[PDB]
Amino acid sequence: REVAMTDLCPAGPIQAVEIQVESSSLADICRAHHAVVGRMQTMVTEQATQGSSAPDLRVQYLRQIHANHETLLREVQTLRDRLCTEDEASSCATAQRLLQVYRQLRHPSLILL
Amino acid sequence: LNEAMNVSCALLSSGTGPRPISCTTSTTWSRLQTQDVLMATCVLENSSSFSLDQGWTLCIQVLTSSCALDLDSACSAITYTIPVDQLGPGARREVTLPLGPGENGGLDLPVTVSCTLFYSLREVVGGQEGVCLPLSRHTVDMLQCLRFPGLAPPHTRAPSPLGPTRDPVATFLETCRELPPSVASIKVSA
Amino acid sequence: LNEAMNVSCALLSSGTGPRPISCTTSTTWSRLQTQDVLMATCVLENSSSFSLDQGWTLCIQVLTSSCALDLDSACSAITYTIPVDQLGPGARREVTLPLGPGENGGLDLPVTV
Amino acid sequence: IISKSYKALINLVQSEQLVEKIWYRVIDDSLVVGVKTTSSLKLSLNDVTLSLLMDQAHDSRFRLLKCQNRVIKLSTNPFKKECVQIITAVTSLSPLLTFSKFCCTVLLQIMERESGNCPKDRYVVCGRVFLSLEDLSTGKYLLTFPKKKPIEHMEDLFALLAAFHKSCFQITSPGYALNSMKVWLLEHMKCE
Amino acid sequence: CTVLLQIMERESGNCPKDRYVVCGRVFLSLEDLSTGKYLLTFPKKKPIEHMEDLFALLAAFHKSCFQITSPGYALNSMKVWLLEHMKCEIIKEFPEVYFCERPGSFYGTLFTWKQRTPFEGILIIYSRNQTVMFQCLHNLIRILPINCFLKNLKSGSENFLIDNMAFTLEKELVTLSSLSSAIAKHESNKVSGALYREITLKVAEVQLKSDFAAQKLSNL
Repeated sequence: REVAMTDLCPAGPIQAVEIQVESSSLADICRAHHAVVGRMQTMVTEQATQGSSAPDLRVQYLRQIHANHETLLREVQTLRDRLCTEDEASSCATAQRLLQVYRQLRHPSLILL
Repeated sequence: LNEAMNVSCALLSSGTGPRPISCTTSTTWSRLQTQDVLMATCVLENSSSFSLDQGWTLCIQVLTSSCALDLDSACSAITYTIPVDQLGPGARREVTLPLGPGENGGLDLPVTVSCTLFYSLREVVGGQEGVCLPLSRHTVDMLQCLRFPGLAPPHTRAPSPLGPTRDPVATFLETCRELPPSVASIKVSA
Repeated sequence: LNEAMNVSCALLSSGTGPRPISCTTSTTWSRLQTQDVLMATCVLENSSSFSLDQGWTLCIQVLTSSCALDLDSACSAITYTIPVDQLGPGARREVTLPLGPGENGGLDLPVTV
Repeated sequence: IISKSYKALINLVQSEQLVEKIWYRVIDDSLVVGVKTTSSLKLSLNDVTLSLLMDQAHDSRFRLLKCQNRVIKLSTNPFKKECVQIITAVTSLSPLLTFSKFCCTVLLQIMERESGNCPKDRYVVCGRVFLSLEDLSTGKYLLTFPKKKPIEHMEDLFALLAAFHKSCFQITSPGYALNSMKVWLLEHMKCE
Repeated sequence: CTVLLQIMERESGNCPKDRYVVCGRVFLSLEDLSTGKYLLTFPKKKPIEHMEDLFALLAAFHKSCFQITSPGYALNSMKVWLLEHMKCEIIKEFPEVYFCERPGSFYGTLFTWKQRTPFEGILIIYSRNQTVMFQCLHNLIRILPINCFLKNLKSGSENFLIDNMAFTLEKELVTLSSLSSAIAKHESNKVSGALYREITLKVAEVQLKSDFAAQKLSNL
């Protein structure tokens, strides 16, 4: 579908096309994402060196994305140190929390502008 | 030997679209017994005059999910081969083989078919080994492996897949011993 | 059981069209690893009301040539057998088999299923 | 009444014992089912088969079940006189051994070939074979080789005549006659 | 036969290394075998001293890989089950490999056992068909603790897949925080869309790795 996003760009919300995938199985989403982002590397490197580049806001939402990335990075680092120390509940809550990390991040992923 | 260098020159050189010998890989869903199954139709085509005589052969190698697992998987990959015999100008052949579900929908998908040709005179006369000329390296997606039965043209009653509720080793173990939809999305410039 | 008696009785009757349950078979050249193979598609179709519950099961039997020989063959015939579940009225299953050569390139006819 | 009704059901579809007796062996990853006929059943006149059917209470799933059918005729002290006609089947194990165990029902079908009406589609459920890992944990049905050299339960011989890959041969030695066979067989191969 | 070993690189998405090697030939014929010479036919090939023999089995053999955790209890009934119930010979050369010498229907079935953290071992079963791998677990489930939790593993162990997933995400989050930091210096010098696209390629290259580790852990 079409979703124009005005606090991404400084002037023109491009009418950027959004692609969703929704499923029971988180593995099928990981696979279809893998295939599609391969396909979006293809199209973007085919168009780059020919097409022009949109300007950014530089401010507000890149920093929203920075803070929400930094909190998750600390969380994964503390999780890796606990997995190294091997205390108790070997890796079940760790597994089910790292998939929550994944889900969090995937929903908006690489607004390519 | 002559035809070998003429062909090798043709395929190595000509950084062009149209190559004289070509290997198209498609996919197809087929049905066996009951199950639905995935065929790679690998078509070799000969657009030129060079006529792959003999000493000429073909070496498909069907790579899995490509990463450095600690235990391993049972099967790294499969490696089919064939002798191409005469294959005059304009002529062609189709080779069907499985990718199809490994034991319990067991299909992690990046999966690449890589075709080669392989030339050796030691076959005709020796005297000094052989040649591997790569050809059509296609990959299979997830996005090709989806099937749309509600939308399907015929509106004909095909039975719904409902693949095995457990692994046979898993069922075995449980018996011997006695929610939200996940999402992803992208935005991209119009 | 009562639906069983009703189905049974309807089939054993010749009303002259095998209304209540039918199964069509029909032939399809496939291709495998290289070689052209013969598949027989076996459609079960429910026209009637009766929903073939649990308890019901399908056998197919694949008879070679008839005229039993001097040397007893390797494989006289094959039989495949599946449970039918909950068929429902209108609703259907298809099954394709092999009939085709692996040994000899050797397929001899009539074959009946 | 329920019971009344199956028996009603069974006489609804419709005495002479056509089949003696069911047996089965495990060869390795091969379930080998077989039976013994009587006089009554003429394999001359009737193409016959032998299916297996699994129990759905175990088998929650549609796996189609296949089996291969052989006829084995053995001549019995030729040195009236006894022929032994036995029909038998095969398929794979590790498909069934999903639930530590199952029960396979055993179904012999018969069609006539003289008649193009197929007037006579009899069947006969000739019994049922229950098996498990605890049956085999203690051998009991396997054949595992040479200790079972002295072959004295004939089931075990017929298992090997269904499960094994049969290849036939004509031998013509046309400027000689042909007696080296007995030597090779008894000597070079050491046949019992 | 001619014997041909093909080599692709993963790292590079250009397919730039298609290195092929022709690593010899193998002649075979009926007479080499009519005299044995190469064949592996059993119990005589017990005292295992041509390691090519061992490998030829690890290859032709159906492979089954299992996680074992006895959570509230250390686990060495393995070392009794292996050497006594099934009658294993350890191969000296590779002392983490067990060849079964129980003399009916388990003979020539190979195990291996890594006991890291004496609760959590990992077992790999080489079998001569699947009936044999069943008859082993059955015979082991009788001999295990009550809480000892079996599980089927297609593609690597749970510990390593969580480590792999964790690293492909920790690098990804760093590369996206690097995106924002590369923009946040551009503020001190409005953003180059060219720079944004440049960095989304590098982040896409790492996202593809986290996706793969996630289908691996979301099978498991």
